[PDB]
Amino acid sequence: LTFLEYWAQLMQ
Amino acid sequence: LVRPKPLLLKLLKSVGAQKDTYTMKEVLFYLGQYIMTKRLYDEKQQHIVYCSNDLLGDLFGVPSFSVKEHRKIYTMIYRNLV
Repeated sequence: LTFLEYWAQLMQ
Repeated sequence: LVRPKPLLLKLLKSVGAQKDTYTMKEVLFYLGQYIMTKRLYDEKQQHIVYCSNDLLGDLFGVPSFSVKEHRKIYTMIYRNLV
């Protein structure tokens, strides 16, 4: 995954 | 909801944030933008964030972290909130 996809996982 | 302490507030302001109080989701949005725009993430394993010698390392107190450590990242953030 890309950074922003990992960060989304962190935010959700 | 939350009020960043001054160093975190400075980081959020560098990517455009102007307010004193934010939701957590907005803090997280701006922090992801800070990481992205300063190219702090590893280009091959993109959950790795390098922060030693960036303000973010000072804020968190770590030289690197993984985005997958969700509870650790929440904790580090909240140590920078009132």
